[PDB]
Parts: sequence; C-alpha cells; structure tokens
Amino acid sequence: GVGHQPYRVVVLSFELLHAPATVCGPKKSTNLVKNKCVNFNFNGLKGTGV
Amino acid sequence: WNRKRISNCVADYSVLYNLAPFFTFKCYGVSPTKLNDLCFTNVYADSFV
Repeated sequence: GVGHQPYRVVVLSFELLHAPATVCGPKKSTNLVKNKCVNFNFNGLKGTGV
Repeated sequence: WNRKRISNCVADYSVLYNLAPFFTFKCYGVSPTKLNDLCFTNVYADSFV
C-alpha cells in the first residue's frame, strides 16, 4: 500500500551562520556606494543606512 | 454502530503503527509519539467503512 510503499527521502540540512557564505542563490553584484543613505543587501542581510 | 470498549489493556501502539493495511494516523488533542507514554481511563473504538 501507499503508506507501506518505499519513498526516496532527500534531507537538506542548511547552515545559517555568520561565517562568510560559500553557497548562494542566483543574484548579481552591483557597485559599492559609500557616504550616502542607501539600501543594502550583504549576503541576504538587508538594511538601509549610510 | 459498533463501539468496541477498551479497558484493562497495555496498549502498545507500535504494532498498530507497523500494521500493514492502515496508514493514516491523524490525531487531535494528543501527540502520536507521546501515545505510548500516557494512561487513559477508557478507550472507545469505532470501525466503519
């Protein structure tokens, strides 16, 4: 039966750490803007500041 | 309406969990992994099609 038939199970254990990340999603890198109030996104860390 | 009355048991739910025909084990009010750790005064079973 369906509950007794075998299932292939894939477990992905993600590592959410403050270390420099090696795996990332598809996203491009823009120019770095300094000394101005801008929005920023560093490796998934979003914010707004100078 | 066959209400099977269950009392004076040692209800080992591992045999029911590893039973061949029955699969789904939905529960309300209690947790299935805790079901071998509790004591109930009386259990009532209703088996229909």
